[PDB]
Amino acid sequence: EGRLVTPGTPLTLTCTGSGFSLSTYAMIWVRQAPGQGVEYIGIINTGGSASYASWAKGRFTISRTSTTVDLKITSPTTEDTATYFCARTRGVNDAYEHAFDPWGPGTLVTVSSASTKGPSVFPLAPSAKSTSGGTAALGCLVKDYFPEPVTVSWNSGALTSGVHTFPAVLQSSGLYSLSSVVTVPSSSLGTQTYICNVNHKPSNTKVDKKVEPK
Amino acid sequence: EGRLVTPGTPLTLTCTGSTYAMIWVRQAPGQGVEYIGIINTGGSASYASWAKGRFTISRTSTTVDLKITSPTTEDTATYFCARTRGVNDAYEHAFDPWGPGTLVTVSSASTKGPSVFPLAPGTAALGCLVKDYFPEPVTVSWNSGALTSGVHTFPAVLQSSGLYSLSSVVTVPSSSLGTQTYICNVNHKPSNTKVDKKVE
Amino acid sequence: ELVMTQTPSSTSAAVGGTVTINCQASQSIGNALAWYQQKPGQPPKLLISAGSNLASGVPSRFRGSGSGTEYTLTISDVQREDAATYYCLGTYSAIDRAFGAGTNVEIERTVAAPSVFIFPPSDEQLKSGTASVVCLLNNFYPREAKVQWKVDNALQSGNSQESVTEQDSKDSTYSLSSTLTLSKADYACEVTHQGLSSPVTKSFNRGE
Amino acid sequence: ELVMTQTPSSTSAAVGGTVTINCQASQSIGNALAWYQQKPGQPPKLLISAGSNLASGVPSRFRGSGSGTEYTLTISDVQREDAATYYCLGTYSAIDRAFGAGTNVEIERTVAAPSVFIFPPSDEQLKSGTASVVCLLNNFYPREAKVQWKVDNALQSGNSQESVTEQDSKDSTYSLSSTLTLSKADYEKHKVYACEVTHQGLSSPVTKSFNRGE
Amino acid sequence: IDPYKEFGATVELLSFLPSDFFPSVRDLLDTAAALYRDALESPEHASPHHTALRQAILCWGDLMTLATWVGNTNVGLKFRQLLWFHISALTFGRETVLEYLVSFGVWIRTPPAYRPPNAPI
Amino acid sequence: IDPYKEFGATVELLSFLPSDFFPSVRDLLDTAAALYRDALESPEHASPHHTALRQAILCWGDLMTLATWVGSYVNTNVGLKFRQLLWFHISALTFGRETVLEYLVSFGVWIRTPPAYRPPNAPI
Repeated sequence: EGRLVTPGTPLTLTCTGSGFSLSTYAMIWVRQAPGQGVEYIGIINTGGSASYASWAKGRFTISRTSTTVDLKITSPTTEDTATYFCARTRGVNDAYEHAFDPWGPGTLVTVSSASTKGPSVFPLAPSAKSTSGGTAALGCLVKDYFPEPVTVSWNSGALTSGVHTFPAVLQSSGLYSLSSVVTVPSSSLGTQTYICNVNHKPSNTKVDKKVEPK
Repeated sequence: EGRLVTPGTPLTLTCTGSTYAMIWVRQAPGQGVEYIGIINTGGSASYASWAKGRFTISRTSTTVDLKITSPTTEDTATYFCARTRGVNDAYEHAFDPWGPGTLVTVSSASTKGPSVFPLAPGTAALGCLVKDYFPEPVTVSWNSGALTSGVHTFPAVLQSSGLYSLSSVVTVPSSSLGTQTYICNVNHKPSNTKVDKKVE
Repeated sequence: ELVMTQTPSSTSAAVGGTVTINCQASQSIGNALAWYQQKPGQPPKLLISAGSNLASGVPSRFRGSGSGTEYTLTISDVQREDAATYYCLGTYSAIDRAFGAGTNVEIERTVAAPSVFIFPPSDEQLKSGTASVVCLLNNFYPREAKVQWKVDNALQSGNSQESVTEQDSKDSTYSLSSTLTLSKADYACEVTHQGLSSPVTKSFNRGE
Repeated sequence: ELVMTQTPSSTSAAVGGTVTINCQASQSIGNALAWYQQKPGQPPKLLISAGSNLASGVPSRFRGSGSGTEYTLTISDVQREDAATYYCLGTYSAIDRAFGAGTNVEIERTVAAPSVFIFPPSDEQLKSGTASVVCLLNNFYPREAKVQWKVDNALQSGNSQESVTEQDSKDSTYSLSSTLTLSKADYEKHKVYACEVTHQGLSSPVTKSFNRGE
Repeated sequence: IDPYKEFGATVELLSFLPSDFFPSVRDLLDTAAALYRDALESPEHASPHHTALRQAILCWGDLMTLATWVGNTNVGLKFRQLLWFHISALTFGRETVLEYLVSFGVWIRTPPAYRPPNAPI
Repeated sequence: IDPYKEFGATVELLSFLPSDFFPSVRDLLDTAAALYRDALESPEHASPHHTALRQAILCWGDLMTLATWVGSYVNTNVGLKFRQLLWFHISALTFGRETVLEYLVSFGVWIRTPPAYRPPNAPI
C-alpha cells in the first residue's frame, strides 16, 4: 500500500488490478497529492503506444507487457510524493474511451531522504469516573513512524461500530502520529476485550494492543 | 329513502343541490343502472327510447323533477339524479355528483312497521332480527353508530307473506359482553318506526 | 339508439394482480366514454372521464384507454377495496346515452372456512307464532357453500331462506345468515363448505 | 491544451435537498465528459459516462447533463452517504485529457454537540521519555470547534496538534482529536490537565480534566 | 400511425372542429411558441407534449425549407392542429383540453335542433 | 431547437459519422421499424424514443407527400437528415439508448484526434 524511495532513485509501479487474463484494456495512470485533487498522467494503447500529459512529459514513462502494465518514475523529486492509481477501460474500448469504472486500490509513494521507522503504540484509556453515565471511550495512539500508510483496525474487524481512525499528523520530528478511538457502552468494559491491531506495512511492523481501564 | 305507490298512480321525485343540466337514472334491485334522460339548462328534456312516454322530466329554478305516469309493477327500483360537473350543460358525458337515490316500490300491499327481536348468545356473536316489514328499506345501526367493526347487515329476504325480514349481527370479543351494552337501533322511514333494543 | 356492450361480466383478480374490462360501442362515441365505480348501497362513484382522465382522488392504478368504438378500463394494482361493480356509459349525442351491463369484480383470497352461530328464538318472538331460528355463517372466502336444518332427524328444505352479503373490502370475505321460520309447534345446522374438513356440529336445545 | 474549469469547490446540501455541480470545458469534447465520485482512502467510483449513462447500479439520483463545452452533475435526492468529493474529466482526444479541481460536497445536518474525553498519557510511554495527552471530541457538527489545553494556565504554544475526520456516512457528523505532545519528564511538575472545548452546539465551553495520579 | 392515440385523443376528435377555428401556423409559432416554454432547448424532455412539440416544429421547418428551396399547398397544414393540441395541453392542462375536444365532439354529432343552449369552452 | 439534446446527444455528434454509414430512408424506414416493434400504435407512449419516432415517420411522410407533389429533374437529398433521426432512435430502441449514445461519444473521440496517434481499434 506504500513505497518509499530516496530522491533521484527511479522506481517502477506494476499494475494488474482486478486482472485475470486482461491483456488489452489500454490502461491509464493518475496521481493524487495528499489532500489535493486527481491529476491525469497518461495512457498506453493496446499497441504499446504511450500518450502523456504535457506536464508529465519526460518525468514519467508508461510501459506494458502481456501480463502487466508498468509506470516508471525517473529521477523522482520531493514534488512527486503522492498516491498513484491505475485505471483500465471497460470493454472493447482501447484508447478512444472517455471513462473507466475499474480502478486499482492505489499505491502511496513517498520521496524522502528519511529512514523507515516503525510505530510505537500506546493505550488510550478512560479514567475511572470518566465513564460516569454509560458511554465510555478507549483508543490506541500510534506514534513516531516515518512512512505514511498505516492500517488500524479493532478486534480483527469485528467492531466497526464506533471506531474513528484519525488522519496522521506530521510531528516536527519528521515522524507521524495518529489516534484510533472507539466509543463503547461502559457496562461492557468488564467483559469485552477491545484489542486494536495496528499494521505498518513498510517496516512490516504490526502489533495488537489491548485497551483496558485502570 | 323510500316511496310506496299502488300500480297506476303517478308519482313525482324531486332533486336539488341551482340549475345546470340534470339527468336521471334507474336501477332495479339486483340489476344494473338504466339511463332515462337529461334536462338541459334551457329546459329541453331528452329521453331514452324505452322510457319515452313512461317518464317525464321537468325542472324549475330550485328543482329538477321526474314524474312516473301510470307506473307499472316493473318500475320498482332505485332512482338517482346526477348534475353535470362545471359549466357543461347537457353535452357532458360524465356526472360525478350524484344524489343518494330514492327507492320506489309499486305494489298493492300495505305499509307495515317492522318488529325487532334480539338475537342473544373464543368470540361472541349477537344481533337483531328485523321481521315483517313490507314497505321499503330499513337501516340498522349499533350503539348509535359507535361500533362499525364486526357488523354485517344481510340483504332482506322476501317472505311468502309479502313482508321482508333481515338480520344484522355483530361478532365481538366475548370478554366485552359483561361491559359493553350493545344496543341496536333500527330506523324504518316509510312507517316512521324507530326502535332501540339491547341484546345480551 | 345507442347501446353499449360490456365484455367481462364477472371477473377474478388477486391483490397486486391486474384486471381488465372493455366497453364496446355500437356507434363511435369519440372518447365520450367514462367509467363509473359502484359498491352496494351507494351511488356510482365516477372513476375516469373521457379517455384517460382520472378526476380527483382516484388511485392512479385505474387507467382508461381506447378510441372509436373500443374502450378499456384496466385496474393494474388491485387492492381488496376494489371489489365492486363497474359501469361504462359513453354518449353518442346529447340525446342518446346507454350504460353498460356492469362488471362484478371479486377479489381472490385464501380459502377460509366460516364460523357459525346458533341463535335460538327470541323470548319476545315466542309470543306471536315465533319459531325463528337464524343460523349464522361468518367470514368465509369461497362463495359456494350450503347449510341444512335438522329439527331432530332431518328438517331440511322446510321453509328456509338464506341471505348472503357482498364481498368485504378488508379481508375480502363473504358472510351468510339464513332464517328458518316455522310455527309455535315443536335444532341444528349442517354447514358444508369447500374449506371445511368436518362439516356442521352446531346445535342448541330448547329450554336451555 | 484541454483544461476543465470546475465550480463551487465546497458546497452544502441537506438530506433530501439538491446540489448541482457544473463542469466547464475549454474545448468542446462532445459529451466525452464523465463524472466520478471519491471518498477518503478510496479510489474514485465512476458516476456517469458520457452525458447520461449512470452505469452499473449507481443511484438514479445522480443525473448528468450538458452538451458542447457545458456539463452538469446534479444530485437530486441528497443522502448522508453522498458526502464526498466529485471530479469531472472530459477527454478531448486520445492524447489530451484533464481533471477538474473537484467539488467537496458536505451534508447539512442538525447541530450536534460533541462528547469530549480526556485520556491521560500511558504508563508505557513515560518509560520512553515523552508524554502525550489526547483530547477527544466525538460526533459533533457543524465541525467548527476549538480546544484549549490548561495545565493550570493556558497552554497555547503550538505544542498541540489537531486532526479532524471526514463527515460520517451514518450521522453526517465530525470527530476531532487534539494531541498535546508538550509534555516530557516535566510532564510531572504539575497536577491538573484539562481541555476547554468551545463549539456551536455547546451552551458554554465544556472542560474535561484529570488530576495526575488518578 | 396516429399522433394523438397515446395522449388520449384521435385525429377525428380534432376533426370535429372547423378548420377556421385554429390560429395560423405563424400564430402558433412565435406567439404562444417561443414566448411560453422558452426552455424547450433544455436537455430535459419534460412531459411528452414537449418532446413531441419539438419534432413538430422541426418538421414544420423541414417542410418550409424545401418549399422555399423550390420557389403553396396548405393541405399539409395539419400541423396547425398538432401545435394547437400540445401547447393547449401544456398551458391549459391535458385533461382539460381533451375533455374540451370530447365535449365539442358531443356539440357537433347532435342534431342542432336538440342542442343545448351553450357551447363548450 | 435541437432534436437530440434531451436524448443525451447533439446534431454535431451525429455529424461526426460518415454520411455513407447511415442506411438509406428505405431500409431504415421500411425495414427495421415496422418489422421490429411492429405494433407501437398502442395508446401507451413508452420511452420517448417512441414518441419521437412517431413524429419522425409522420414527418417523413408529410415530406415525401410534398416531394411527390411536384409531378426539371433530380431533387436534393440535403434536406434528408432523417436517417440520423431514424437510425438514432431505432438503434436506441433495439440496443438501448445508453449503448448507441456511448457509441456516438466514443466515435466522437475516434475522429477529433490526429490520425497518426489513433489507437489500433475503431469503435463499434
